[PDB]
Amino acid sequence: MASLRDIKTRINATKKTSQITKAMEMVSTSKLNRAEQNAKSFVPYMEKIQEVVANVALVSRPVKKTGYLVITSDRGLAGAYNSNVLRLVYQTIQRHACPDEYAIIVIGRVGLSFFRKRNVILDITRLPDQPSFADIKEIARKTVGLFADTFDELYMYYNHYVSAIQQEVTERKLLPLTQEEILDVLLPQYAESLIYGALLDAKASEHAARMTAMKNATDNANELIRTLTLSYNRARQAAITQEITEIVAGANAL
Amino acid sequence: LTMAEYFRDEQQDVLLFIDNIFRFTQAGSEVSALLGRMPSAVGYQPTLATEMGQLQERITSTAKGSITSIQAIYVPADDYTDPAPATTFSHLDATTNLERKLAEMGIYPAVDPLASTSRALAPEIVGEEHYQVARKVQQTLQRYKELQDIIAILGMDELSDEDKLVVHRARRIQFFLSQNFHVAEQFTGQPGSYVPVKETVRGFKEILEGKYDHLPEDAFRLVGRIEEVVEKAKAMG
Repeated sequence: MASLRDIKTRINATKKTSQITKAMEMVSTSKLNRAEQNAKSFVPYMEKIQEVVANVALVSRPVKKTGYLVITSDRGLAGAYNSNVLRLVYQTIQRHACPDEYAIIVIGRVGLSFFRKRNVILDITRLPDQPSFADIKEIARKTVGLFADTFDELYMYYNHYVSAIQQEVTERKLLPLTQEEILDVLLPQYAESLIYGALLDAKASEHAARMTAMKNATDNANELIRTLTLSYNRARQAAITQEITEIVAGANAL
Repeated sequence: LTMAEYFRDEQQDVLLFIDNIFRFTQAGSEVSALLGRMPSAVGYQPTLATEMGQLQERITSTAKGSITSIQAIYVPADDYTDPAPATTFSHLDATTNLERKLAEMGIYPAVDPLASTSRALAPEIVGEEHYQVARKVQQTLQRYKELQDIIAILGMDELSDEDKLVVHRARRIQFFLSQNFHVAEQFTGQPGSYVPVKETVRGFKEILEGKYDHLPEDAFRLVGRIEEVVEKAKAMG
């Protein structure tokens, strides 16, 4: 059964698919080893904050637990990198309280996509720069993230990074328990700092999760060849057998 | 055939059960060679078509008596393009095309939900309610069919929150299309079921209408009336 020239169309389609796939894997592998570059470049600033935030012996539990911050990408083909975080979020919101309460900030369309239809939205972030996340326009989110305090005690949701592509989703928390007495300046510069680091590790995941999801596809696509190469040969055979049988059977007729 | 033709033209309605009408045409080619005939496509008898025409129309109901016939049609090498079953198609008012794929899926009877047809599917025959569901099922089964290459390459991750739903329904609908055949039991050990038409029509409605979008697939596998699915559902935990 089936065609031949319809088996070629499939092979070549698959091939050009594997191509485009493996392209992006390498491309997203090129965006892992630039995540360090902006990961490193942030190593010092973090050190020289906890060193400052050494904490004198001389805002603890205020009232509630309210808003979240949910880190993602705008682009797809990342494996579950999105759905996962967008699960914990959706769980420990509805595992939380069930009024229209418990509010939200999202980074990357894909997040805002689900969050939108569900309700409880607060802010927006689109077009993060990819491997180089611009520390700048995340600074506008620290402001919204803090000044929002209209708020109490936020948690941040994203994926961590351990060794190339292997990763896991987390809730580290932040806005609680870890001139003179200038907290008006450390409170802010300690959130701007965390929401940022969160990204670098988020993105590091993104590219990774994509680097892989674009391997799984490549690898799989490559198997689609085997499954077709086989059905092509078979249809290559029955065809060359029918053609011949036709050419002889038309001679014996003479 | 002549047997059934008796009760039809000499007296009542008749059920003609012909098991593998293929073997007729098949044996045909066996002789066609020795007759000194010019072989046709695939090496079949140059008369294959007509030889079947002269034995089909005979199996028909008249103003005298009625003949409801059900014929088993073997598919050589799973090729529906083979002259035997191919040529046979234009001989039936209703077909049930069985697929090996669906069979290994565990879907029994393994019946193509998008291939099998009947002249009955008309609103002018089966009623509107039964019609629209009919296509509704097929619609969502096809929409799942198209999606399959992506799933097979990219998994379900990059599908929309709308296409995913269609993947669930479709599956569970393609599973509910499985049935317990009384002539099974001795093997599997399950008893069996005859699902009334009103209950099939309804069962799928709810599924398309989403009363069941919570129940896992496996619950819908190998059952009768839709109620049973709910039963076998809780049994799951």
